[PDB]
Amino acid sequence: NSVPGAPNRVSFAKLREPLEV
Amino acid sequence: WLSAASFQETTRVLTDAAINCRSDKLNGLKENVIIGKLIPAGTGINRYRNIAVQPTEEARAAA
Amino acid sequence: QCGLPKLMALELFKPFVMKRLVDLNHAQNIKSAKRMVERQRPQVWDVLEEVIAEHPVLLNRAPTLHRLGIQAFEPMLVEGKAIQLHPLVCEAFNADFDGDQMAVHLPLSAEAQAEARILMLSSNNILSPASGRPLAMPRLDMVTGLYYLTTEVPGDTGEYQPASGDHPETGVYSSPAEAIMAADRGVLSVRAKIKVRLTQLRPPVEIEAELFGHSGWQPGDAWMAETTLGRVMFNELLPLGYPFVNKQMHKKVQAAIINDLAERYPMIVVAQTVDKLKDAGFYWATRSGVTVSMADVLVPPRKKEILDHYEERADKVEKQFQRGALNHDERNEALVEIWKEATDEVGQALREHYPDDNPIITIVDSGATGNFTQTRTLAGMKGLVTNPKGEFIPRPVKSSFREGLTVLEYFINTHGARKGLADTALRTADSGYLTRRLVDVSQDVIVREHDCQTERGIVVELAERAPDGTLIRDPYIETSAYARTLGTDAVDEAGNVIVERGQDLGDPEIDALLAAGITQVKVRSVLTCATSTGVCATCYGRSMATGKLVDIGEAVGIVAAQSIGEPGTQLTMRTDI
Amino acid sequence: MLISQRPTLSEDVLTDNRSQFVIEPLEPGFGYTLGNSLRRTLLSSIPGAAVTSIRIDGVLHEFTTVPGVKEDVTEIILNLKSLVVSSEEDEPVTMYLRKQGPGEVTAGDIVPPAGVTVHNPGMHIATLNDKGKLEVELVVERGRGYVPAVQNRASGAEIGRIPVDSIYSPVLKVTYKVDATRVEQRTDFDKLILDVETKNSISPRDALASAGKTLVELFGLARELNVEAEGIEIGPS
Amino acid sequence: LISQRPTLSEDVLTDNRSQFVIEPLEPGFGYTLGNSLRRTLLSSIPGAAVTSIRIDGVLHEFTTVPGVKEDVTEIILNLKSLVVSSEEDEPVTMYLRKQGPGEVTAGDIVPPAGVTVHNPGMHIATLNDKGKLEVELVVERGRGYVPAVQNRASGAEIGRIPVDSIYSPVLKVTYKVDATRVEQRTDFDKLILDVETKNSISPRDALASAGKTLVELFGLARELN
Amino acid sequence: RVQGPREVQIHLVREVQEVYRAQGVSIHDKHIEVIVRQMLRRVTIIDS
Amino acid sequence: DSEAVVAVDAVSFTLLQDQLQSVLDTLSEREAGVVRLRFGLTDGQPRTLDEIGQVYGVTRERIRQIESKTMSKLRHPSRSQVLRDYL
Amino acid sequence: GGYDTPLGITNPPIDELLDRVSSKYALVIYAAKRARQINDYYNQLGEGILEYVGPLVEPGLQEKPLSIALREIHADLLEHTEG
Amino acid sequence: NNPLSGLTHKRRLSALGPGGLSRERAGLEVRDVHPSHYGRMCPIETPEGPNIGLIGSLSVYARVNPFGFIETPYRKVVDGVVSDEIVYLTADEEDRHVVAQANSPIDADGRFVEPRVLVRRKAGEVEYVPSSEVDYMDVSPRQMVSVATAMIPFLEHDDANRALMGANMQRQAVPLVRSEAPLVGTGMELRAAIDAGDVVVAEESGVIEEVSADYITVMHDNGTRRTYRMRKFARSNHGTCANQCPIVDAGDRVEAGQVIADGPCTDDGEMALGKNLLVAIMPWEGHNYEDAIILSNRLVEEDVLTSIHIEEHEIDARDTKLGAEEITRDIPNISDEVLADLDERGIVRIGAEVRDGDILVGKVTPKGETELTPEERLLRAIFGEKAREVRDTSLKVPHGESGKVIGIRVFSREDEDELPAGVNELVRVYVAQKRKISDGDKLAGRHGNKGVIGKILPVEDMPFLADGTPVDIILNTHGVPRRMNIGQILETHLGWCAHSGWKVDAAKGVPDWAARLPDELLEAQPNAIVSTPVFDGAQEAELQGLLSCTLPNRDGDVLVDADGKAMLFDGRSGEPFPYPVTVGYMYIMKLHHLVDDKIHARSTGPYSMITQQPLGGKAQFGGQRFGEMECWAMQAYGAAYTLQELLTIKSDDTVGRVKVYEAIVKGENIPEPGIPESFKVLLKELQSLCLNVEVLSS
Ligand SMILES: [Mg+2]
Ligand SMILES: [Zn+2]
Repeated sequence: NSVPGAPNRVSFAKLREPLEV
Repeated sequence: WLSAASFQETTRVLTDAAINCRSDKLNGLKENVIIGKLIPAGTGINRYRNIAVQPTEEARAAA
Repeated sequence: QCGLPKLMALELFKPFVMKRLVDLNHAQNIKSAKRMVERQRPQVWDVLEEVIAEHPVLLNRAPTLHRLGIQAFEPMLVEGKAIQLHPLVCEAFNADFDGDQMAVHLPLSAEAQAEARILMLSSNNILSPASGRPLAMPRLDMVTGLYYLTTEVPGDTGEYQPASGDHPETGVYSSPAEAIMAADRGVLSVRAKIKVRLTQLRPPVEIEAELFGHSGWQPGDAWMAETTLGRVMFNELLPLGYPFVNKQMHKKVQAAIINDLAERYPMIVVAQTVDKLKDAGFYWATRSGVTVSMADVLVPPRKKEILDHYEERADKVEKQFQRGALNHDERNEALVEIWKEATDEVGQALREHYPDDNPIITIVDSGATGNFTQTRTLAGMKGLVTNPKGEFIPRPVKSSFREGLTVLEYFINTHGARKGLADTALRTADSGYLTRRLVDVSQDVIVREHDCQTERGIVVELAERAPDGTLIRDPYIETSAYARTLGTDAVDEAGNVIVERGQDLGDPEIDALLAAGITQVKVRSVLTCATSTGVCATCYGRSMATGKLVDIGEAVGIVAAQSIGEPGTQLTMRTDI
Repeated sequence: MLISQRPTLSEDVLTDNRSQFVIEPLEPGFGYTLGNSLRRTLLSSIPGAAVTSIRIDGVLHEFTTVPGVKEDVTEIILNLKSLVVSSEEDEPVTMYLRKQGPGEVTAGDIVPPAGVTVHNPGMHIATLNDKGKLEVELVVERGRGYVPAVQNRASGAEIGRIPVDSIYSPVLKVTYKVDATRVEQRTDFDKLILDVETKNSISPRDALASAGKTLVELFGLARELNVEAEGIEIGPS
Repeated sequence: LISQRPTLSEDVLTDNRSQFVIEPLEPGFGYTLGNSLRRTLLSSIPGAAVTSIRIDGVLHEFTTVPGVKEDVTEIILNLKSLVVSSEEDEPVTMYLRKQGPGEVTAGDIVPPAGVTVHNPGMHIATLNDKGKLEVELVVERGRGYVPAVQNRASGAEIGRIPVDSIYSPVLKVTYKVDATRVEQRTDFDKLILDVETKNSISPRDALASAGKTLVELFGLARELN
Repeated sequence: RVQGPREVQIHLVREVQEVYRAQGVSIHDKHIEVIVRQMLRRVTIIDS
Repeated sequence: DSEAVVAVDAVSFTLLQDQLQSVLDTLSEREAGVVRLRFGLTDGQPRTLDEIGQVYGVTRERIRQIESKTMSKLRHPSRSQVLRDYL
Repeated sequence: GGYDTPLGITNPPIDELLDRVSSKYALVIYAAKRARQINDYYNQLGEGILEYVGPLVEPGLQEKPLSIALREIHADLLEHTEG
Repeated sequence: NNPLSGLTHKRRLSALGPGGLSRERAGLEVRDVHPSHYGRMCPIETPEGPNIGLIGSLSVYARVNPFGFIETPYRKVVDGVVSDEIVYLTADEEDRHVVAQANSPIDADGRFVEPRVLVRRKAGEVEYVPSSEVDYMDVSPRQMVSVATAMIPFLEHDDANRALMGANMQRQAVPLVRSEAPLVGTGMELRAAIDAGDVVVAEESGVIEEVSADYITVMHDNGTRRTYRMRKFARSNHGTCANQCPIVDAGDRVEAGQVIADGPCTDDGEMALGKNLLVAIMPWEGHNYEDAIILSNRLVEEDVLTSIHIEEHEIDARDTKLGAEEITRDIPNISDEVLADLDERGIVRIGAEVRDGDILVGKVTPKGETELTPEERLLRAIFGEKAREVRDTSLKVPHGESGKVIGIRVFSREDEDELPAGVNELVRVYVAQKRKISDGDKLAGRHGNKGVIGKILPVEDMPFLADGTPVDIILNTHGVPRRMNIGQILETHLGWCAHSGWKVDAAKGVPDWAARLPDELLEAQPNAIVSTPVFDGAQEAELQGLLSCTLPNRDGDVLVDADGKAMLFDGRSGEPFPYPVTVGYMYIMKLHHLVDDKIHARSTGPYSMITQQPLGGKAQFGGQRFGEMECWAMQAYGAAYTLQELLTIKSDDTVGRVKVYEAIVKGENIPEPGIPESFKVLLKELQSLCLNVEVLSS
């Protein structure tokens, strides 16, 4: 997310991350 | 001296070969390659390089 | 043969193509022919084929580690822009197809043309000049295909089962044609133990002796054989006179067969047999059903229990260190030792668990590629990882690459990975320097005479005597006693001479010496040759590249220097000598 | 349209019945398409006759050996297996052969009923010795392809009649390979190299002609859907 | 011995695909027969496709038409999906014109007599008020896949834009066999060919063309005897 | 200096082959004997 | 190195000289001699009409007539179809 | 003599060729000098005949002089002496 | 070569340079991954050549201190409570404190479920520590890795050498003409693409007013408008296309930060370096032997892998001593045939195709006064042609180029353009070719499984599934295990799952294997995209579960079994393959190592100045280098005459090359060589060094 036109790419990530790139 | 100079430590080889007035014989294998003459190995030796080739008498007469 | 793009062969042969163009009245003169070539009119290709036919070309690959880095082939025009290479010369050239480039050279004079035709043709360099082992061997894929084709699977379809009362054995086949037809139908599998009657394949020595005795001419005889259709089809590729193999074609077995073939048969026959082997190996590797999948890489079941037990011992060591009993260095030694034992146990468990028809196990065991350590890394655990200095991490990784490594384990692995990657780069330059020094120091030694007629000679151990009493063969006999000329005679117990002075000392001679029971022989060598400049031929003995006595003009010094310096890249290091 | 180059078929006789065939030049790909079909058609589409079941007197359940001869039951079975026989009647026929005394028996000693012929009377079958008697029963019928030894479905109809694999196909071994003649001028057209090895019953050329006839009929089955359908036309003969 | 001749049935599934059942075949032969039929169907079925296009405002393929959303390369890529069938061997030309806002589809391009467009709902390019599109296309017969013929070989002008053409109305071919393999040794195969064509020609017609090519090719062995 | 030329030839050949064969690389001894022969050509002058 | 020999134009010039010698020999001795002396073929220095007339014992007007007729003859396609591609 | 029929560059079997000479160096010099003689004969055919003699074996249409020389060697129509 | 190449060339740390260590002085000690590199420099990505270890790249979360140290963010944990405060630490602080592990099992509240957690100590030691002593924790997994390596899916299963190769070879991918997005990847594609600067992004929100192939006008929320100019077919610094296609319609509304136009290697905003291709892992008839790759002809037909390459040519008509060069049609000693494509002013037409050896710009130079040969005089007199006292030096397209001409940019002195002194006219010609895929081209996946294209088979003779769909590429099985990169196998399986679409059947509860699977993942549409992160991604058990449910394509048919293999039919012979073969959708890219840039040949070209040897490299004509090792092999072969030929009458014999060319042309024997001009140069140099060298006959 955090990108208005981001295509919906479903993720396998288990744990959330607090800091963005 | 040519082989040693082309190999390694060319300055030190030349400065002492010149003092000795050393004269090469061009009989090795690197020297012939450097000076563009046939190497003395394989088909470059006199046993094979001086082969005489001519047809046999019977085949000569048959044509 | 070798592939050659027309867009480059035309530029290579431009003078010849211009001469032929002017000769065939396709251009009025050289200027017109040159303009025609530059514009690439559609008849220039027709002329180019004619002018290229029967004109050997040379292929070069940087680095040229040894003698076989230059070979001569007959070119054929092909589309595209890639120089097609025969798969069997990849071993000699040390060339994989990951983007490598090969140089091309063109002889002009008649001397150079015949020189590339005879001395440097690919079908005339099969054995490695260093050790005499073949280099036109079936490589990875061909070995896998032949191994699958000639392996025997018990309890397959259409086996030979002896039955009584109800019906006959229903497993015997009249001829390989009938066997092939039955395999074409859904009756016989390629790898089922059958009993065919062969009439054009030479039976082995023992069967020949039992049936035909002295005159066992394979051309007309008829005999019964218990083998598999795959092995019959494999034996069809070998020359007519060769005995039936009836084995499982491991890479070592194929090496032995090819070495014997090169020793006993003409080189043209050897090359044709090698080509047939390559074709059959590729065809049956396609159908071998060898594939990789995540469900194909089984993990050891008892890995969890083994890891828990070794972790318990490691925690015991950690506690005994925490109570101040042992110092840091010996503690590290203790963890390293226990984790090495853990790696051994896990590897043994994985080897036991893995089947014999697994694709990975077949690839490893057939001698195609890799070693069991890579399979252990694949399934099991990677094991110990080295430090940048060269030591070992006290904490070893526990997960294989199939299970996925954690961040810390990956970071630990990167140390050894990058260290080895840089070590290779340094080692290549060091080996090149060593080869360059050796070639010069040995550029003097060339064969000049045929026999120095000396009486000196070195002594070779040649299967020293065992204390219990027998002739135990010395393992290093193919690199220290083979391909040499016996300086003196070989006699024992004041009997008759087994091998007289001046013999090639081949495998039959070595076997006869062992049967007679003699241990030490004085053999002639270049260390004692009494020639003025260069060594003689008898002192040097048989040349490994040819298999016969060395010639009277060979650059044996440069050959030896290249042989020593080529494998310098694979010499690893041990973590005060 | 036009193939722009008519392929042709040429023969090359090696032995009395072993001729290799060359078909060239075919437009790319079609080499395999026609070659595999031709091989399979040769193997299992030509009518032929072969032995199906045999019976020897004095053998009921002891399948080890038979007295009076040297080569055993397995050897004699695989000897009858490679016996070329022709027939003109679809119904199964029965062969007779009988000899007395020691000596060597060949195919010529067989007595074929009117309607079957033997194409190799001088083939070695067995070796009689010690005033022995040989009385072998044979069942010969015509078929196609390769049929294994049919099991004795009938329980008490024939106790002594044992079955044997049947090689119906007149041809035995057929192999093929393709090449890439003239890649440059005419875009790597393909050439086929068939290798046919049959019995002495029929010539390899006759076998190829029969296979071609049945294959063109098989593909004309599909051709008879839209007669005026445009396709690639080779042209004249 | 089987003296029964095989037969070919038909099984329509949709307009542009169907199943063909051939029964009975010799054991172990249905696979090879279906493979040969599929290989011929997928490679040597005659059709018709666009050879070259010419746009008034452009001079090569790496430019942009003023107003349209896509570029000339994207227009070419879209046009490579067209399905057209011709009636004469000579190269005919067809025109496409559109002005002002709107979307240009494959139904808007007017074909001459003989040729036709089978997918009018195929999208070509998007237009706005300022844009204007005017292109001309050349339809040619043939077979297989031929790459773009170079402008130097022909005598065409600068505006001519050669386009890759794929004369192949067949789309996807598969098969499956049903080996009976009963204990009575009177076994046979049962081929089930599956043919799908891209609405240009019927699968029946494609199979007929393949059969004609195969009979003509296989008659070579028979003719010389 | 202590065992003559034959023993040093043997020792050099054995050591080089020991290192080369550790990685399973087989090289015939004569290829190293050539280099050893080139090594042991000259002699020193202890008395003019 | 632009001063080196092209290694193709050299053999082209050699064969051009050979063809020129042939096309000259297709004419007669008088014409070949006068044209060679005029254009300096056998020698580096090209002789003039006065020199040719002095050598051959005729006048420069006769030399000019011969030169003109030879130049007209050499422009025929039978003599220029081989020399056309050499320029 | 049990090999398949050779093709391409190795039309005359090299191993059968080597029975006529001592070593492959002698063989290659033999073939090279014979090919030189053949080429000189080809380039010296228009004018009067010199002691050079053309191919003894029947030559192919487009056949290299080196190949012709090798077939001459294999057919045993030449004799040579070393130095 | 692509936005990834640009982005990774930025953020690049090079240890070599002025004031830095050189390669010759670079010992093995510095080319190591010190334990202080975790989170500050990627241990994977680095050049694999002689510069191994001297060049690195910043990590994704790394930051630079004002002094020049490299910081790394961390979440400080207090009495076992993992806080959300982020504190940046350098190497000294990290060594001072105790850091946790990124994938530490937090209790979804701040505490650790297990007291014993993984820990990095001061000396880089890795231990198990009670949770009370831990005072720092990584922000997120994949922190230690760089961008290019973070773009590799299933990285944790790959080795390190092959991960290095894949990371280094992801930056050489060429931009294709379609550039579809990858099926299976990581979360570092969208961010990497939009942060690379090669994608137009609306700075202020609004509604799209006008959209076309050249420009976009975004109508802002408040009155003002703004127009963005796309870059249609702009030449990159390495000869690759740089198209920029809009991805919005005439009525859409865009928020400030949305991707408004694609780039060279982008799809719908995220990154796309290649295409998705059906994959087989069987060795096929030796054509895919030893890292050889087989391709279906469908890629050639539909231009799946087809790149556009733009080359430029520069020629300057400059002042000269004897006059001034001019650009004009009138070229000396030329025909009217080659002038057909030239316009009136001399340059070629826009859109006029060119071939190797054509005329691009017609430039003539004052030749001057030069003496002509008598034969030339005779020919000129015969044909009536004049002297033509100027020389022809026209811009000819070099050997081995083709393609159309896009645009011509011509400068002049008369129109007041900033030109270098002495140059009166400059003109640039841009030539572009649509290169197809062909044998010899280099292909590679994302796990460093490279390989050239061995043979492009037709569509019919390729293995196909039960439904008739033929595979597109055919790898080799032997290359997978010994390279330790089963990450490609996992990617293949996940790609097949993504392409087919799956549905976890939770009729009786959610299955145990999918217990930790996130929501909206139990079922997916066909051709759906997934995103497995670098060090926290799809597990093997989850992959098995997904492969279990592989909802059928069109009929009732599951073409891929549970193991991940399939029943392929041989399209050449016809019989089915006797054993199942793995299939799936791997993501492969076309590398910038094309055949057309590598193939070279030379018969006789230019020669060097001091020595008379031929030049080198493809830029000039140049010849291959016959090195010392090749000479050693030539000698060892017992060979003399070939060595003499290659060393005398092919490289240096000035009076020998012309003679051998003449002999070859005329059909005569090759003449005997002479001594080398290089040896003569060496003799002269020795004589110049006050060393009397005399060559003696007897
Ligand atoms: Mg390589
Ligand atoms: Zn000696």
